[PDB]
Amino acid sequence: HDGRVKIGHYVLGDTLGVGTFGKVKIGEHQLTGHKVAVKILNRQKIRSLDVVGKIKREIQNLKLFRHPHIIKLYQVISTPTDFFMVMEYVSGGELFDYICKHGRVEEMEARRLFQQILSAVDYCHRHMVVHRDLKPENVLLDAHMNAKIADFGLSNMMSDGEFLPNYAAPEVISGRLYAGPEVDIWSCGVILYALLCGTLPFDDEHVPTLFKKIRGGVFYIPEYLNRSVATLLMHMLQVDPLKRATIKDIREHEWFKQDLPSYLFPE
Ligand SMILES: c1cc(-c2cnn3cc(-c4ccc(OCCN5CCCCC5)cc4)cnc23)ccn1
Repeated sequence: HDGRVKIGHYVLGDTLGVGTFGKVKIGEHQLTGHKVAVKILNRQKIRSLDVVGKIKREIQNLKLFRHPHIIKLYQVISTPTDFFMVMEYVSGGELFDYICKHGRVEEMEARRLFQQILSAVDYCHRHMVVHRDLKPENVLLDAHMNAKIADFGLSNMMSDGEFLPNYAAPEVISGRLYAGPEVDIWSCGVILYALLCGTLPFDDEHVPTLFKKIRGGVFYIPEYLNRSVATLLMHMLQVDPLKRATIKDIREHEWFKQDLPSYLFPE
């Protein structure tokens, strides 16, 4: 365009996010104008931290992902200085920004979106070569108001969005040994809570109250929230990882199972 901003059949445009190993830009197919999200991974930075083998395993794994609520990877072009991962672009932006701008979602809508998000999470638990911790900010919305999660491993490029940072599951901030899948449940309870209440369940610019609040596990349940969904939020936000719901427990909860497509949880 103005310069060397074309790669393959694509033209690169504005930066949407920055990550450890590079950045993600909006792109467009040069013949059709169709938008894509191009993660550009800086291979010298990869060599620097000596994670060449892990990056390649992750890219190879992600090439084969196929799930209706995970951003697709269309193509990978590698050059001596970068890998370009041409990915699906989704127009709705990030779920938390949406909620922030429009406030809470109606309950049925919260449940639709929640069932899509947890199916994608479960698929990642099953397929990521290495488990890494879900990042709530990676949950995005497509043009049809459906959830789409952007990959959140080493090549995660998800960077910022709005206003209302210090935030993690109880056992993580207490500096205890922990298991990724259990912390992911807690993070999904924070996502469900924000869809239903239009706020985070622990809010607090004072980073000690916040943390005490988190390990304390005290959260507000608005009057309009029913009790069948209140029990789910409580079992997902259990401070004690050994007491916290698993994905199977969520699957059997009455509020969740309502009107749930089977192809979302095969087995
Ligand atoms: C990281 C990010 C992505 C990615 C794919 N699509 N995509 C889309 C966006 C995006 C981000 C912000 C957007 O803003 C839309 C405008 N509104 C206004 C504010 C409230 C909701 C959003 C729209 C789209 C961001 N990242 C991605 C893909 C892979 N890795």
